[PDB]
Amino acid sequence: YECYSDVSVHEEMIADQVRTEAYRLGILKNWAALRGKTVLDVGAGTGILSIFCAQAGARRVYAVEASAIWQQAREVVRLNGLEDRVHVLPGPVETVELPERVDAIVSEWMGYGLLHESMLSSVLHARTKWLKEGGLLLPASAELFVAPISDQMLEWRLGFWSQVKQHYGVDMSCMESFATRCLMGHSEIVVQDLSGEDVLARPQRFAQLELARAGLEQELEAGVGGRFRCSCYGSAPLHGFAVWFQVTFPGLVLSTSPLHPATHWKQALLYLNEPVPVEQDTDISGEITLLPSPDNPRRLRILLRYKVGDHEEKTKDFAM
Amino acid sequence: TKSERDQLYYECYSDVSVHEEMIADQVRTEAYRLGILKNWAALRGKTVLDVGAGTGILSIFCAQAGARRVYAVEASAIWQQAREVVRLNGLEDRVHVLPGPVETVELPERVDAIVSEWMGYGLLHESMLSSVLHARTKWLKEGGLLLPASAELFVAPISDQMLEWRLGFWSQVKQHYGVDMSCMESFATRCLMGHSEIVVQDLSGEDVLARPQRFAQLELARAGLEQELEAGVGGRFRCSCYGSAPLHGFAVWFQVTFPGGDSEKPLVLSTSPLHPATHWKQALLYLNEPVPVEQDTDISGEITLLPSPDNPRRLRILLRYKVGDHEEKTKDFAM
Ligand SMILES: COC(=O)c1cc(O)c2cc(NC(=O)NCCCNC(=N)NC[C@H]3O[C@@H](n4cnc5c(N)ncnc54)[C@H](O)[C@@H]3O)ccc2c1
Ligand SMILES: COC(=O)c1cc(O)c2cc(NC(=O)NCCCNC(=N)NC[C@H]3O[C@@H](n4cnc5c(N)ncnc54)[C@H](O)[C@@H]3O)ccc2c1
Repeated sequence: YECYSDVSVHEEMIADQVRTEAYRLGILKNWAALRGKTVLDVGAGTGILSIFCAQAGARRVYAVEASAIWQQAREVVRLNGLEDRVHVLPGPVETVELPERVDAIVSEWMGYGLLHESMLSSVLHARTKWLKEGGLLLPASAELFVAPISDQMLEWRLGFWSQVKQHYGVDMSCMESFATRCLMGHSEIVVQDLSGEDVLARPQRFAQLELARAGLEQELEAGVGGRFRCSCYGSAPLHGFAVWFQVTFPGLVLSTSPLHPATHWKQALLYLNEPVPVEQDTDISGEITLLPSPDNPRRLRILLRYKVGDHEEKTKDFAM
Repeated sequence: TKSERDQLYYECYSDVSVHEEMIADQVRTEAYRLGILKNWAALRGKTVLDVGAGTGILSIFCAQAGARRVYAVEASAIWQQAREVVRLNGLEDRVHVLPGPVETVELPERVDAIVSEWMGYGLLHESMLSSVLHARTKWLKEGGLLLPASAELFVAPISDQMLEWRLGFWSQVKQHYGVDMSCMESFATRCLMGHSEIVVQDLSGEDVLARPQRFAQLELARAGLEQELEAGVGGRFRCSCYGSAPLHGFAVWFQVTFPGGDSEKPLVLSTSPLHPATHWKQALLYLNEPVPVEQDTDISGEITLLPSPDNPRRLRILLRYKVGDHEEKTKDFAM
């Protein structure tokens, strides 16, 4: 609340050009389906996505926002001359009273690793309560991807200590083992921007989330995930796995893949305890599950099961 | 709590990342290498205490400068890595890594010199200075050498171009996305400037609105500097603005000066925005909102660096300032 009552989080979101342009186009390209229709904007923030919906031809937009920024959104709507058809309503979408069920829901709800501190549950609540049967969901689905990685930045950080002798005339190569323990031997999910160079095998879709589904909400508690299998491109040190997501609008995709333009979500990196050598065509299989943490269900936990080539299957249990 | 804070600092400095950042700070690490090796005449055949030796690199520089013995005292678990580094370089007969706080370590004799990289953000946020002064009183010989010997504090008024971009962001949305959000400028200003937090951020020379002013100096050898720290380190300043600009506040930074070399041109490690960047950046003190100023507008005031009442190591800065003929104002900041 203090967070989304403050400008910084909203500036960061809008300044994510990939994100904001993708939502903009995802809405404006659905003009045929929004023309003369009503929309609920779940967690409307500053109101910018609600105004795109108006530009796409919506006859009415209900912009519901729980934090104090709703005051700024009301100002923005007025300043843009849309108070006749964009209505900012304060408070949680779970208690808000709309005058009618709506033809469409728009929302930007995704967190790091898709589900860390996300507002998905509020979007599903609004879907059940306020979306007419078969209504438009913008976006309508989320797809989760995994790929094994060789992280170039990690390699640079591990190899830093062997370059001190050249910078300052003091040998510190012995610190590589320690650096590896510190940077890989923890059980934290690391949020970091990867490059396409870092991807060691074809990315694998391992789960899908269909936001229209009644029951998705209770499904999340047991975990979202599934198996994967891939074959490595070439020789490299395997450092672990990257997890990322995309969301799909009814007909456009907003991707957070390392192979696509960077976004503020970056990727979620799952490091093994130490590098593992892989060669071309090394087979890697496993399972990834996104789970709520025991102490706080907003906090993301990822359980990783993996098998590299012939080696024994191993597991690592990560938390944000 | 103080126990929780001590544990967090221990875990931080037992981990690689903070040491990677410090050694990768070439401005910092080169300045200490040069300031030490420049003092070879004073260190040849002498004993050195390195307060908070980390991975040991500065203790090794002292050995390379000709010291006969270096005691490298390090409180966090990184002392084990320092031991390995010293052994790797063939120096463990001269450089002795000793675990624990310098306040309770035992050395076989008072030493000829102390070396330490103790500085925090805004100089005194979470710094090791109290530990260096403790070591000086307890282990430094009379007339011994302190490297660096002093710290100096500087201030300059700023028009922060990054801040202006953040404040103007909302007026720019319409050109990119077709939605007018100009009405959020006031909100953005209250959020970004109306707080009382010290902001640590890199500034550029272009952000500097008047000649920087030195407002305090700390001479590490002064037995009595400890009392000055609780009462507040600071001083007064006056500058004249270069040109028209929105005044956003003040930037505070430091330098440390090493003994030896040219008596009139000592070696200095600076964190000024006018000089190459360091990991310490600068400490920015924003006014509640921008103040228009003109060429030759006078700005004067007083800046005091203080301990936070509930954490002596959390930096508090008291700013008293007067812009032109405006009434004098005050703002109290904390890290
Ligand atoms: C009385 O209760 C409160 O005021 C409240 C309580 C919470 O637990 C919140 C927890 C929060 N955390 C997240 O949203 N984390 C997800 C990460 C991505 N976030 C995102 N892009 N959000 C966009 C906007 O959505 C609003 N928003 C969130 N939840 C609801 C809801 N149920 N009804 C209406 N608006 C809602 C937020 O205020 C943002 O402007 C945020 C706000 C919250 C507000
Ligand atoms: C058992 O350890 C604890 O309980 C503990 C408690 C603290 O309050 C600490 C508080 C800490 N905060 C700072 O270090 N702040 C200074 C600002 C920048 N950091 C820096 N340049 N430090 C260099 C190294 O110095 C070591 N170091 C710090 N204090 C002492 C001391 N009294 N004796 C010997 N070594 C010491 C550190 O472990 C670092 O490697 C760190 C560690 C700390 C450790």
